[PDB]
Amino acid sequence: HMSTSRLYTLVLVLQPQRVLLGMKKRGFGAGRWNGFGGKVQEGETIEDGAKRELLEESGLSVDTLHKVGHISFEFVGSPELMDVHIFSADHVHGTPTESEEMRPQWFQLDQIPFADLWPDDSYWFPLLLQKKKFCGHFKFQDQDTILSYSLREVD
Amino acid sequence: MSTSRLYTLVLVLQPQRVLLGMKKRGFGAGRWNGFGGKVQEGETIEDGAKRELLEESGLSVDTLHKVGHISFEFVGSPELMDVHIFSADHVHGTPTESEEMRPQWFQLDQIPFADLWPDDSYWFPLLLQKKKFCGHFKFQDQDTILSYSLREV
Ligand SMILES: Nc1nc(NC2CC2)cc(-c2cccc(Cl)c2Cl)n1
Ligand SMILES: Nc1nc(NC2CC2)cc(-c2cccc(Cl)c2Cl)n1
Repeated sequence: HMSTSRLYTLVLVLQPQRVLLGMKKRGFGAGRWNGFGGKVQEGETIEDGAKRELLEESGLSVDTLHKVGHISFEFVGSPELMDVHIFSADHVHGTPTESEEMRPQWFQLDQIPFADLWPDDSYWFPLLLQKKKFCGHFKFQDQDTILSYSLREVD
Repeated sequence: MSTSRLYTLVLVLQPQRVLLGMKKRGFGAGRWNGFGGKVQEGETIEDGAKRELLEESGLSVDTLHKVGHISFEFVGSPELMDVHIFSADHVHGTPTESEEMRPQWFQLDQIPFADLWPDDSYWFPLLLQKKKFCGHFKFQDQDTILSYSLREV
């Protein structure tokens, strides 16, 4: 009997010359920059989950999200398949605001600090920045080392 | 670091039947499947899919519809198999047995799932309902799935 896939959301506010990231202040991935998101709850849609996490973590509200990717992840030593649903936003309401969990900061699109993002980001950001959609899977040894991956555009 | 190896799979899916091939040798011998194989350097995925369909079944098509993307791994290897799945409806020629595949039509309510790869039981319903999908399956061995993700795109 099977180990369950667990669902997560990730939102990247991607405007014409900049992307909003947040420095994670505690918990899983603390000390790296990332988009906003977290676990999708039982009883909520993925997109409602994404909007909720963007609001709680950054203080931003959105009318529209655009779904851009689906990437699953696994780590050696864990039975859990992490199933991450990735969205973009452009127009937003509110001002980026520091939360308990995240400190938002804008980055120019040619000045993304990839050394301080999850390692996978370096592989799929190019598709994200080109407004493409994609599916993939990454197998990690640990927080720093990818063992293998699959990634391709969907169209 | 491994990158995944690319494969194609083509299901000739008509209103009340689907064409499968019994694999005669190699990896998956003795199971029914669609037609396909390794995508080669220097050909597109879709051209690879047409190529394998022709080589294995003698059928040629004009149009393939992209249906799904599924990655696969087996416990105890970093190798990832990356399968791009396509449908076809109209085909030219006569399904003929090759060295690799024995083609047969199945009515859609009579697909022999026990003799397909185990994952097919999970994604065939999406295929049948014309839904596009992405997924990943981790296999303990050729009969046993440990873990999977599968979602409409
Ligand atoms: N960019 C990126 N890459 C990731 N790579 C996976 C090896 C961890 C995971 C995540 C992510 C997304 C949503 C929620 C959570 Cl907790 C995380 Cl960690 N983000
Ligand atoms: N239906 C299905 N399911 C699969 N499940 C993976 C555990 C093996 C693999 C395949 C497949 C597709 C193209 C080429 C080859 Cl060699 C194979 Cl084996 N097909």
